[PDB]
Amino acid sequence: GKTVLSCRKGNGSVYQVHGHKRLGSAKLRILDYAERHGYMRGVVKSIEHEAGRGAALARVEFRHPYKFRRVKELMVAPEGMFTGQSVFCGQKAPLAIGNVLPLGQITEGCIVCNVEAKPGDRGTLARASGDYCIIISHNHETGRTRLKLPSGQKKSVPSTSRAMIGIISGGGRIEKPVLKAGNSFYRFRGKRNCWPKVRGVARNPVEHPHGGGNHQHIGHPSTVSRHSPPGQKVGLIAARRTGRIRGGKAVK
RNA sequence: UGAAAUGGGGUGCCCCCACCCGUCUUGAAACACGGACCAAGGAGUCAAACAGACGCGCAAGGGAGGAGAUAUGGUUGCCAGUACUUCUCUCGUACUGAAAGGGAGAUGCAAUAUGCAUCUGUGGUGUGCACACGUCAUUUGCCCAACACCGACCGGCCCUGGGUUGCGUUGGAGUGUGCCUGUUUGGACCCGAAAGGUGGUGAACUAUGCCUGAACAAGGUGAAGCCCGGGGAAACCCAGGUGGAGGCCUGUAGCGAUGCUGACGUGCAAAUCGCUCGUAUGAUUUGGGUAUCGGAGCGAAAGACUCAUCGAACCACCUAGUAGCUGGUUCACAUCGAAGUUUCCCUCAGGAUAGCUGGUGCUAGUAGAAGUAUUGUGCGGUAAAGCAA
RNA sequence: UGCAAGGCCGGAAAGAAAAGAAUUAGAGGCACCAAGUGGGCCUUCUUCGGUAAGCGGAGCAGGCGAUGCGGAAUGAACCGC
RNA sequence: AGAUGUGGCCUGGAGGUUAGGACGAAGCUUAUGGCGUGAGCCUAAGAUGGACCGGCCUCUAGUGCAGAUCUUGGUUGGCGUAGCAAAGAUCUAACGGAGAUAUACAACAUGCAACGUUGGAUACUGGAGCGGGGAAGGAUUUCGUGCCAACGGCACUCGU
RNA sequence: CCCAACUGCAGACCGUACUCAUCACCGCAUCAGGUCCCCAAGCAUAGAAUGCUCUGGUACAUAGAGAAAGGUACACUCAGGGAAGUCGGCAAAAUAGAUGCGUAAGUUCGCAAGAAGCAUUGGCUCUGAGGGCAAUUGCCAACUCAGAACUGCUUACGGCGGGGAAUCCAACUGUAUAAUUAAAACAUAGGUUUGUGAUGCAUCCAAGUGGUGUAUAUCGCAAACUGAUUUCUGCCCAGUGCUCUGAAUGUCAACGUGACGAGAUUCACCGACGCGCGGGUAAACGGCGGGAGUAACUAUGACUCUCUUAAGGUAGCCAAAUGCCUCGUCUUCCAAUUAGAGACGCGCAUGAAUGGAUUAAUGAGAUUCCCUCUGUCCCGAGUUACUAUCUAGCGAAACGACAGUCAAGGGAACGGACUUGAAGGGCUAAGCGGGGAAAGAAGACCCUGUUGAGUUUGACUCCAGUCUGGCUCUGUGCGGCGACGUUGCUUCACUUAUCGAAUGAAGAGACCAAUGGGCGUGCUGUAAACUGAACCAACGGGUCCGGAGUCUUGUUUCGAGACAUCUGCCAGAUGGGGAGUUUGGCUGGGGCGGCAUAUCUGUUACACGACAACGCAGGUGUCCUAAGGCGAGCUCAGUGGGAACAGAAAUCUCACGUAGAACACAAGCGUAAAAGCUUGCUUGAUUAACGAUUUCCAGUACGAAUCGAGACUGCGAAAGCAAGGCCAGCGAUCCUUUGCGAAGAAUAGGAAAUAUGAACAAAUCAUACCAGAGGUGUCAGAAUAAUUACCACAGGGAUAACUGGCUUGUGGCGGCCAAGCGUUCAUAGCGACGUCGCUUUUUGAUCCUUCGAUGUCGGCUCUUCCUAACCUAGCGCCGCAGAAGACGCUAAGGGUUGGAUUGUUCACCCACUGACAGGGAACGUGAGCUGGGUUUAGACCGUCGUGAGACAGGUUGGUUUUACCCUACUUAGCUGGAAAUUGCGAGAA
RNA sequence: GUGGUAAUGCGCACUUGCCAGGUAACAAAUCAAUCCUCCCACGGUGAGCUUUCUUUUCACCAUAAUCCACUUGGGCCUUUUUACGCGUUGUUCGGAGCGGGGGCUCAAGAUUGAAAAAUGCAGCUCGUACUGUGUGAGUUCUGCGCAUUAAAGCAAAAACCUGGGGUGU
Repeated sequence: GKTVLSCRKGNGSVYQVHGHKRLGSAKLRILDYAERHGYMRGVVKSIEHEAGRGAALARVEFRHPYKFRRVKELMVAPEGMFTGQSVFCGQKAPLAIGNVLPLGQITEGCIVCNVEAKPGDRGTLARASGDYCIIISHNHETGRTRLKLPSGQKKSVPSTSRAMIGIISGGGRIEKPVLKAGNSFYRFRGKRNCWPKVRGVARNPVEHPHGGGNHQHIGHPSTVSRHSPPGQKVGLIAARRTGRIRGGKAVK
């Protein structure tokens, strides 16, 4: 029959990021010679809001290390980062909220956000509003640093990786009930075409494996194998557990 | 020499007779289906393989095909024909075995794991045109064709002289062509599907996202914050204003489309109209641009929608798709004239097969005659009877 | 020289008497090619299932189907033909 | 149902043969008869036609129609019938125009209805307009003169 | 050369009309549909509502005459009653603006709410209050509100809510089947679960250093389920899924390795994910029991026992949209209640995110009562515009074999035509909807077809995707385990292949020097932060070199690294995500059942043979080295007399014993010194040269059988008997597979040696010829699961669902006889056991007509007919005193009701009445209506199914088209005519 | 280049060598409200009505671009110090400088002139000359944004502009 809707999102026709009103990507400053052997000092020129992001971004204005010009970097602001602040980024940079240190220089148990999982990555992780890592221990022989992240899993990043001290801006967002279909409207408007979402048992059998009839019901177990082909994987994909978690929630 | 007369023709009438055609059908005048009129079109063809009738040539031989050669090395043409030709090719004269291989006459003598001689001859027997010599239709002779019973001989396989086996022989009958009928495949007598396949065109209708513009009369209710006063030991609690919140209410435009099961229902209209009704600051309505489409698109999900087409669009093609199914199938007269049963089939609306039927016949016109008697001789367990067997 | 068989050669042959003691619009026999049909239905008599049926299923035959014509006012099949 | 026969009827053509025709060929029409059981043939008449064509033997095929919800063209009864009923509606005078005031012992009883423009009357739209300007789409519909064949489902003298 | 104010010259290209719509565009057209933007007057009024009007623009939509019925309406009214109408208050009426007072239960405290309800309102003449400005005083604008006196109402434009008591469902706004469904369905907020740290999860993609979520980073992204709040979410991990291990040693492919052999071939071992084993998981798919006894009357069973499961439905809830029985039972509502509400619960078949229970507000959702109101109704009547009607102009289509009056008969069983009768003069205008089994559309229902299509899965057959193994990519060094110096594997340290990332490839490494080659580590600045500036060298040294270290066995840098998510091929597992196709037949329609599909005995079967049914009564797929073969001896079932225990029944004995026994089995037939029984010896149950024949039949095959000829035999003295057990017990082509063709000889292929691999020859291998086996049971022999209510096509009345026809079991109605009832007395009135009929208002049975179509329940309306008579008329009879009534006769002229509940027909109750009789007319009556029911597409529940989906269960919503033709009928005109038009053919109530 | 304590005023140069920032650039509701429309007031010209009434009813009364020289609202400076005071219809503000005096600047106007009456309109005269020329209801231009609910925070770039630095030196 017809192709499932989870497969049609894979074309990217209507379902792409909207992202027009967005300001561009948010990254840490480039890793330079100064970044590695010293620190570069900028100043926070503003704090604003991407459409479709829950955090709060920052235009931080460094001076160009080489030519005569002034470069503006856009990074995800920590919690108490205020306009006019001076942000230090580099190896010599002191340990303070918003400064960016190489993650091997930071104490033992510090709170860290916006980590880069690869030394030059300009940060990929702990970037979502309110989220932070916890760096655990530095391994001085192998040159690694172990840290938990937000999902509870504990990873090991090469300690030349950089990091930004302090939790991410937004906080909450989630703790507040939406209350109406209406507030969910511009919710995703800045994000994607995710919504509203018809559940599978309602739609006809061509379109979905759940597409049954007399009584809305799946008719066959909803847990699906890992090796199931696209258009078949639907519902709970290789579930180890199912139903209420009564005690436990081991990190997934 | 104008007429008379018989026949044919026309129109009306009387007595009488008389259901509407084609069709499927056990059964049609049917309340079974096609059917207003006419003109002009309109359906067993062409090709190939095989066969049997019938016409023709030739005959243990027949016949080419392709090409060549000249009259023609000519002629606008009549000539793309006719005339001519061979070694070959091919169907035959011989068949048999899985194959290696083998491979056919008669008579006499005669029995020799290849016997020997002769060569004017049906291998023998029964039945059998014509002919011949007789006889009162028929005796004998030879018997042609042909039917039947046998033997011999060739090939296979055999038992131990015998069994059998071939689409074998036993003084050849083929071959070429015409024509007809019947199989067969091809569009295949003509018209007819729901479908299937390759390749293109569509988001002007409509689904959804995005860029950038536009729009929402008049009222009702009266959230936060703010201002004044009152109460209280405190904490806080009461009252009057202001303020103008909401996928809030009434109500235009707008966007919709509930009820009349109203009008209309060969319309104003291939979905419209009238009053009534839903919502009308929001998940709102809307213009232009732009993005995602065919086993795919998009979907607040109804199999919705994708240009009057959607449980798989549109266009051209494969495609005159296949149909055991429905419909049609155009001149006359004459001689004849059925079947719905048997057996087998994924067979039961169909076929093949025997039967019924026609055509061509062959054969010495009473033969091997009979849906019937009589005589003789066999067979039998129904009707009746019996339960005192 | 009995019996089996294939013959040969002779014999006779109301060509089948008499007894009711046959009859025939009795040319026998063989062959090739091929069509249509393979839904039937009705009736005397026999007949099975059914309460029965203008029901269902057979037997021996005759009809309609395919065929009118005369008759039973009318009727596929009855009666006569 | 089916099989076959015919010195058996018709049709377009090819090989032959024998004829016809401007003194009238094919075609066409007829209460035109004659012949054949029949398909059909043949003659007569045309106050039809205007140039081709018949018989007979043989060959040949895109060769014979009443029926397919057959194809195409035409016609036809139904029938001067259904109907031409949303958006209120027109009236009068003078002038235009072929469209009249149209007559073999007065005028009505014997030329009906309808058209345009101007003036007057009455009425509708009722500023979310049968008001004035643009996009999409159309592309000469705009404008003046002439004009009424067809076209504006009635009518025009008016008109896109 | 720049700047400033002037001046001089030049200023190109394309569109430009008109239209933007009741005529300029799209809708076949000048079509009541659709189509973006701008400007927008006066008065009433809250006003862009609605009504009228000045500017602008129009009089174009075919008209005229005009009182028929019937209609349509953006038109009204109605005495008395007031929902009795009806499926149902459908439609209409009703309510109504503003101001003041007033306002319930319930509640998420927001509402409910305009709840409900009461009252005021005009006109006129006055009065008060509400301000600005200028220097207490002076001058002025624009409106609103309140109060009073007088006076009036015919309650009087437009516009503008009826309201209340409850149940079911969804929380709400929203979306949603363009053109039959607007809902309870979808969405939603809220809840939960699953995958996932980027070399990732989901996933597009034929393919790439390809693409999407991702401009992202667990408060994220992806995939499901549930559907606000409140209150809760119980038990089951056996099954099917998903998943996790290792202590998972079984099994599975290729490669890899080794061995016999001349070799192909062959064999052994090694060999992953998966499967198996072992766990986990239900807000994964789902599931959640029976029987008996027992308490001081009875009834119930807290309580015992018992069977049994993975667990035995917990909290709740209910004849509810889920309850068959069922119109459940009780209470309430009403005169009356198949409806509604509240209860009850052994619940056919309620139940917990397949969500349970509640739930204020909300609803073009479903239902029931109440007030108000009414032409819905009793019961209809009058008026209006536009029609129809007549006219002027214009002018179609549907349809059409031919046609058109009936009754009865038969017929294809429901005629316009035929048969026998009764009507019938012709032509016409408006109506009407009985008929033309009227018109539309090659029945959509049903069956059939060796036709499909959409979906589903545990079908058959495969394909992508995902995973897994091997080789490869693929390098270097010291080693460790193995194997027979080499090689398999492998730890670790490396870096150039390769992979991941970043950067404008922007500063690597070294100098600090070895296992190399021929102090510190590139270093002005900061140490919580709280917005300044920095460029195009100053300068030093001899135009160069510094300032600004030099060097390069060389990567742009970082991470990983010979690994895998790298590359390619080979190999397996998974795999409805996707493809192709299939999903027997017969059949008193199909389905379910059966087997009448291949078959054997008796019967039907009609004294040869043959003969049907889903006719009757039974069998077959096997069993037997003896139950086969043979010779010999014997006699069986049973009965009777007699014999220790010992009897009805043990064993012995005698007599009788026509088979009454037996023979593997169904049945039939046959058999007595046997064909039975006992016993002996045995393998005729082998081979049998291609013999013939029967049975079925086409005179084909198969199966089975009969008669033979040959070989070697068995038993018997012998004659003879035996090639299985008589007769049912079974199998094509192709393919696979086994047996026979031993050795030896032949001077040559013969009488006698099996042939082939085709240029020869050997040994393998393969094949051939002959006879057997592996099997098709649908048995003359395909390889095969579902659903369609989203459905399609070709046809069928060869075949179901209506009517009609035959039949009448069944239903209904009646007769005959007379056992008995009736205290008595068969028959006043009844009438058993029997028995004979009728009717066609029941249901069957059949399948004759109709499938290129006869509109398929009930009510309303309307007419007519029948009589088996309820009332009405007349009468007989009685267990008839009267009154009331029973039974019967003639008789169908007349009459036969108002309601509650139900879609109902049927049924029940209320009420009236002289009575509330039973029926027919295509189960009369849909171009007459209505559309509640059934019978579609949407949707919910229960039960069933893994699933799509089903249900003759429940529920809500779901288009009702055409008449102008012919006849009929109802009225309305014209007009001939007696030889019924002519003949002159002549008849006087 | 140059004045003012200052907000900033006045008209030798070049700067797209380079850099930095602005304009372009987007935003509810309430209140006030521009052009303009309507209505009223004043009264000039013609017309309508007239039996009666109506100092009456109707129409018109206009000034384009361009360029010159008091009011309202905001930002700000100096001065005197304020901790209760200023202010809106309105949810405010101040020692990080309220209020008062005096000033600077910006936005929207008003006013007087250039254009410009030579035009337009109406009336009238014998195809001409003359005559005439509001504290009201609407109104989105504007005040007005770091500006709306917001798990919604509301495009970008040419082109221009000023400055930094420099050139002139």
